[PDB]
Amino acid sequence: ERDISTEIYQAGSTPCNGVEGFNCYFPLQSYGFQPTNGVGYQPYRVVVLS
Amino acid sequence: SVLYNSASFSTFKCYGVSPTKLNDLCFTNVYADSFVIRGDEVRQIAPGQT
Repeated sequence: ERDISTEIYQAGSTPCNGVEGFNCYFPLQSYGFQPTNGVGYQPYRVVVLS
Repeated sequence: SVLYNSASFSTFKCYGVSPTKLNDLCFTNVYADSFVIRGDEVRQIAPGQT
């Protein structure tokens, strides 16, 4: 199932979306891995054959 | 859990343990470290600062 919803994670104190206040971070974050990182931080082109 | 959605604190965060799981979770001992600092020193008190 594909999910491309760009809403706000509504689970904190102040209700998100209806108003902007606290505990309303952005769900879709940006990664940022770099060659100077460790082995566990390197990306891998995972290909799943179903 | 009654003080999370109260919206009466400037900074009410929880590290490690989720703030929505302490409603029915048991704890062995709970400590209280009350101290007064500056405004920019709030970010220093966090697991992973210097």
